[PDB]
Amino acid sequence: MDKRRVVVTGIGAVTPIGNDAETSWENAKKGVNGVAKMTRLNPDDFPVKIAAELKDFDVEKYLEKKEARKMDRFTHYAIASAEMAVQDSGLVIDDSNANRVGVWIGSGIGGMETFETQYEIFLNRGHRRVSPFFVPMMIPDMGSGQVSIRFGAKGINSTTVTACATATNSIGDAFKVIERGDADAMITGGAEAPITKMSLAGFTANKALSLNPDPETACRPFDKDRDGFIIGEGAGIVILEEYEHAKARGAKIYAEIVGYGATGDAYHITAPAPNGEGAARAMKMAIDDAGLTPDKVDYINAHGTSTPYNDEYETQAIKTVFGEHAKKLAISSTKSMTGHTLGASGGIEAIFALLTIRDNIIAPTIHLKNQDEVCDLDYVPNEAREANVNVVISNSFGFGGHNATLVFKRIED
Repeated sequence: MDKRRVVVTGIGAVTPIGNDAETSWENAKKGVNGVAKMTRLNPDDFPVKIAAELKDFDVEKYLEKKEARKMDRFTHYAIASAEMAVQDSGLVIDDSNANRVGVWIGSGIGGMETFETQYEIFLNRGHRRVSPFFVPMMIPDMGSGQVSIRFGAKGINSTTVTACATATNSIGDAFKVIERGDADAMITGGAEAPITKMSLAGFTANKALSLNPDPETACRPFDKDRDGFIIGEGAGIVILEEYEHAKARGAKIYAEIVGYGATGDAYHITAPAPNGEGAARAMKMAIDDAGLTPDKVDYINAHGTSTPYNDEYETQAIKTVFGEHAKKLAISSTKSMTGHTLGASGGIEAIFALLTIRDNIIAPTIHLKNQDEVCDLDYVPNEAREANVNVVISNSFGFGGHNATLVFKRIED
């Protein structure tokens, strides 16, 4: 097995700070806050009053009204992001190569809004009324299913569901498909539309969400006063592509994907393991996969949920893996701006990590005002920073004990 090299040739995203990847990243560098008073639901009806919503997203740029009604919102986001990514990549999928192009897009909770709506119909009007398209619309693999059909991609069509790590695992899994020679390109990432009444009820019952109603201070990763995550929505998709294939067609290359690590806490269903034990192993595995020593990493895009346990445990895991180098590298949580997008977070964040390499500029952790005595590394608080960044990692340490890290490196043939 001669491992193939794999590069990123296309990006696409819809996020609370932009309806395309470039606008999202331009806003990230500017420290734009995507958290605001909730509008998707009536904030009077919930203990949580804020959320990070897509602003003015227009699904009709992608789908006719008839088609869109047959898809949950999370699938709208997957479709729009995949479309922008495929277009961005310039990759042409036709009869000659369709078998070699696959799809690996995850969602953490899938079509929650559809289940709510359809269940209420069931209760009120009975079983006959339930839509023929209920099951497909709700299941988390409908992102992959619809994207495969839309672009004619006939290679592996799969979906990984790992909560917060959903998109990070999905991209790594797609990376491994190409690495072992089983595809030449993969449309991959994650998509989530979790701003629904049941989703909020659940995370609130679990005490996972900050109840701070001030959009200006609620989400503050690594801050001494952080008290829980802020829910967000969106999707991030990349086109992964075998290196020779990309070069042959003259593809633009964002970076090489070089490492994938994934481990389990085996600790608790919602609480992360003390000291970031599992997270540490995931990062170490990812850099080992890339054949890099820890000192090679320049930037970590942190899971950065803004929970008391996560941000501290993640800091501890970083110290564990990077030792003397932990204080030398730079870290940021862009969740400080996008909120926690759940399953889609790894996709959005991989894109930010990639564009950090392109622009040699690191997006800030915003709202970092009160230094935590335990979280004492360099979080690039408040303002963007110019830095020579050649190697980046992106962390997702999700509920369910799912740990995943990806490593990207500046392209050098």
